[PDB]
Amino acid sequence: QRNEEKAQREANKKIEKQLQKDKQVYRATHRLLLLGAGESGKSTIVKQGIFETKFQVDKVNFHMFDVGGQRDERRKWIQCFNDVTAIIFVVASSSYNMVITNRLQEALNLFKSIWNNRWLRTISVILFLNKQDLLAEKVLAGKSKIEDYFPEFARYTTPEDATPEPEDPRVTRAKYFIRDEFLRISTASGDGRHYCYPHFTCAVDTENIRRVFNDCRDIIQRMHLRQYELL
Amino acid sequence: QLRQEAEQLKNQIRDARKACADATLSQITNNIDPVGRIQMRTRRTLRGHLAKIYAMHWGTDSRLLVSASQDGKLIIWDSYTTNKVHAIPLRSSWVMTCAYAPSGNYVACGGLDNICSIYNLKTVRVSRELAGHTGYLSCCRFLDDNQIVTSSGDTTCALWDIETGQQTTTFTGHTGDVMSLSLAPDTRLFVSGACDASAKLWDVREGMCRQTFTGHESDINAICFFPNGNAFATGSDDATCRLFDLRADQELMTYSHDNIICGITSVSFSKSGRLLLAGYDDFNCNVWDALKADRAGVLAGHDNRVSCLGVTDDGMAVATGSWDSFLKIWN
Amino acid sequence: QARKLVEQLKMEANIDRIKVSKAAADLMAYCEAHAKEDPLLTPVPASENPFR
Amino acid sequence: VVGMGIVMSLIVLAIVFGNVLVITAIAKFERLQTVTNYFITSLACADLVMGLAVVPFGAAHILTKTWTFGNFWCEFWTSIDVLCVTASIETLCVIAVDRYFAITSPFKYQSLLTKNKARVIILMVWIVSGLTSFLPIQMHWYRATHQEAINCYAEETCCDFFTNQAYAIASSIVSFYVPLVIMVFVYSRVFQEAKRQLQKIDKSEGRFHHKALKTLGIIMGTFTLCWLPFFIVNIVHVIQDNLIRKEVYILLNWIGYVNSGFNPLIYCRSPDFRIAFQEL
Ligand SMILES: Nc1nc2c(ncn2[C@@H]2O[C@H](COP(=O)(O)OP(=O)(O)OP(=O)(O)O)[C@@H](O)[C@H]2O)c(=O)[nH]1
Ligand SMILES: CN[C@@H]1CCc2c(ccc(O)c2O)[C@H]1O
Repeated sequence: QRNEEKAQREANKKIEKQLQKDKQVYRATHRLLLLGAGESGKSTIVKQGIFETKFQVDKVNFHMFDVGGQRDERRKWIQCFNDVTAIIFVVASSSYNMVITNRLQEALNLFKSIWNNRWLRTISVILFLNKQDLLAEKVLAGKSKIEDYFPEFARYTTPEDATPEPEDPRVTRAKYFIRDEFLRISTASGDGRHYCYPHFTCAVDTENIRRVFNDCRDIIQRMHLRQYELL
Repeated sequence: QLRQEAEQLKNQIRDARKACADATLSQITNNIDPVGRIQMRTRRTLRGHLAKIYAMHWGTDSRLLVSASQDGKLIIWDSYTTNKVHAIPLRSSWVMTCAYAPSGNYVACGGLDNICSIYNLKTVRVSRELAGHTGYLSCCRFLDDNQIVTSSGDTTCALWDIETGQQTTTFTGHTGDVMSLSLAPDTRLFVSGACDASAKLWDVREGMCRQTFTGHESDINAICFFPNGNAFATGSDDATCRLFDLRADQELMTYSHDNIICGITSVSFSKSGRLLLAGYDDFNCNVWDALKADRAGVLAGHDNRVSCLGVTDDGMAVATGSWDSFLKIWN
Repeated sequence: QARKLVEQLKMEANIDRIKVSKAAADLMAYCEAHAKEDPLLTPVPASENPFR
Repeated sequence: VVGMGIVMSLIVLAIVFGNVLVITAIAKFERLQTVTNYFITSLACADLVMGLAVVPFGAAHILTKTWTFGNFWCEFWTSIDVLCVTASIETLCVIAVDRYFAITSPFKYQSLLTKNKARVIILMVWIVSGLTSFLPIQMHWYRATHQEAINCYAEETCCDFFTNQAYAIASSIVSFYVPLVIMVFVYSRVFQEAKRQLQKIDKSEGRFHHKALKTLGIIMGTFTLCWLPFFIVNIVHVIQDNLIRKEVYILLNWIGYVNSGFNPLIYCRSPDFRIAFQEL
């Protein structure tokens, strides 16, 4: 009768009190999705079914997901990650001669497929062009020419706004050619809703966390600026 | 050789079906009066989920239900008084399915962790974890208090034993991800629609495929038995629904419209089997007529994609969930 | 793999099939018989409706 | 006087229609209920009360050239005038500070702003507006001292406005001058941030590949052009004797008044709001 009616309303209040407390933690954390081209060395970056990590920087909580338990070529589960802050894409830039179409073509095709997705139409991508020293050594040495596998490398010139830093004139051209090859796909498809952030990464460096922090800050700032019709 | 031998049988299968097409379902049911106009209004709205919803299962009592969300919660409701009864936190935040035991003693769960977990409601704590699949779980249904059937993204289904956690039998034959399944009323056969645009009729006791249907043109997302048990319906992401008959072993009717281009996420039948309710990507649900393929109602109370849909055992209410973290009871 | 597919198709080929008319008539008969106890088809009075 | 009654009748209908539409859309639809919409609803309520209980009585008093409701209703009308003007300008400052916090510090914005804090801020704003209007006026601390003021206060047929220097200066400062500088600083910072973000985007992908200026210009210009001359002459006519006429005073007051009608066009140009309006 009325004895049980008040009993249920007591348990509802306890549950609703817990949900309010847990809502604060959910809204104050940022989720990231980590991808890869298959042999890009994305586990070394993390070290330096599904695997998740927790870390915070400047008292801001972050949460990363790695999907190695699903080896399917098609990605039916990619629609679940439509509310993440950003996607981290790791590619080995020193694999232009490995047939494994070479690996760079497969990575570019995967990037194009991910960028032109119905569900992922408002998510930015943080791009890590890994294995820089292998690429530098292979370019400096002979017996391997990029124009053999990518004919457009011939007649291509280094852009004026380049920051080679005490480098060979050659190595510098190859890096910017690959970065522009990715940016060409990045720019055309989308217009203002999501951008791409390319970086040159190796195994020795340890500044990647700061880079992720900075691109996340820029992503949120641009989101708010576009929402307020100021951009 | 062997490849050519299989081609000869495919022609024999197709020829046998063509001889049994005496007439069509549309022709026979031309003289029955139409159902008319059906209008439903929201009776309850349930709030408390912090993120989108993928799964929902009604209780056998037609009063309690369970739901799942990406925030990592499994909330059991009371549809009558709108009161939360339980809230189980999950280890993994990526949940894709849920189920409710026929006896009301256990609740199952699963997702991207490739594991099915069973919780003891009347003891709440984890009672069993089932592992062995190599792909994300897509669906799970309780055969009884000690058995459960699961399907995953490794193109295989399996039957489990909760007491010992061992796969009693395994079902193989699909070439794509299995997306859904549904048990027969008597719990002796079940059907599964996969990503290869094909559905198969399995036998639980024997463990073998019996019949195969290959009507759709794209990914199959939903499946449901007719109340009689001699037919079922499917829904693909080409905005079409089809009704298949087991005894005739061929498709009978198609449900489509020229103004719909969005995919279909879930289907369900009515208590008498006359109405067919299907959820779409355009944020609203449509109500069809099983015997005439004519629309008879629209449910347009949601602000995001509808992901789940269910009808009670007594046929008194319809519950829908969507990506805006709200459930609604329609009557 | 090829041998298994050939064996499977032979099992599916030898199945007795009934006419479409019989299946349609059975479905129509079931729907007509059970249309009485369908609360979603014919609205129920508010006295016996637990949600209103 | 025939033409005046027609034009001044459109101002009454324009204010009530726009503000009622905004309030109904937010309450009816659950997707339009956020933190910023609370401030927008408060501003809309202030503008609606103003357009419902200020414009008609003032229009009738101007047209008939005689107040026919006694002294008490004149005092109540003046108190409502001050309360509704003060509480509307101070909400724009709140909206500007909300945008400033949203854009400048994006990580802490979620923690800084909550529903309870927004409710407390709105209640405090309305309280502060109430102390400025009702408390001094109803207690006759705003009255002037010259013979003409004494005669007009004695007569029960005329309802004119006379105040002393201190009250006019303090009321003008509190109602207008602090919010103006606060919003100027806020929008300067916001423009700087937008400019540097555009420069970053241009440097990143310039080879392959105004709005902020237009938006800020609209937002600042409407408010300033509507409310600045009146709050200048409000001090001019007290500091300088026999320099400002009454007709100019009323004209500038009404020019300030129309900003309440103008507000919903400025602050409700969103796709969600347009969809909500279409659904009605
Ligand atoms: N010199 C160098 N070697 C690297 C670098 N990144 C990966 N490697 C190679 O990668 C090996 C270690 O394996 P991981 O880097 O973790 O590659 P993984 O875990 O298989 O990553 P996935 O194949 O994408 O799953 C090392 O022995 C290196 O030879 C790098 O940045 N510099
Ligand atoms: C009758 N009109 C009044 C007169 C003075 C005044 C107004 C508004 C805000 C103030 O702080 C004021 O001091 C005007 O609306």
